Amino acid sequence: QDAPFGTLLGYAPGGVAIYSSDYSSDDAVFRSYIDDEYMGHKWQCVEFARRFLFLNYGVVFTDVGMAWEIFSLRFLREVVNDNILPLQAFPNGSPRAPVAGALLIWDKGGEFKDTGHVAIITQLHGNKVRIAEQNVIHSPLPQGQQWTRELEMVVENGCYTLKDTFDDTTILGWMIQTE
Repeated sequence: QDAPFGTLLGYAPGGVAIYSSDYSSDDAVFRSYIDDEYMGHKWQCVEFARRFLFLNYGVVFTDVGMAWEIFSLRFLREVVNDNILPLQAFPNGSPRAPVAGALLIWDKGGEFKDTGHVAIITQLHGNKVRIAEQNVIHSPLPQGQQWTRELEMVVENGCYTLKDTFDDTTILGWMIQTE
């Protein structure tokens, strides 16, 4: 059962909290911050992804309007000294395999209407990946579970293709910190 807005559902690797974002049933009270640093809107997908990178990597990606736009970003900002770090996009089906901590971007469409979606890949397995995200799962996570969903990964002819749990969505690809 889905929990009320803002309920702690569990944690992503590194002790990064995941909260329910069920608004159903402009104010600054819905703005998430971590020590003067803006994380995002409570408690959407972008907010979680930015907070995750901030708490576990000390970096953030710029404040985008829609999650699918993240796939067009090309740098990450190191919060401690504002140094800029290169970020590259890898289309779903790319020979460049996903890695833990990578950003996974969805284009707008289906379940993710006009916003698209963003999640953090937390684990790599031979035929699947575990991901952590906000605004998809609103119910408490099982004890010890530090991921929200697992996606099938098809490794064929040197390529990696991720399949979503939803049937009407479209995955753009994953982002990695590199030149």
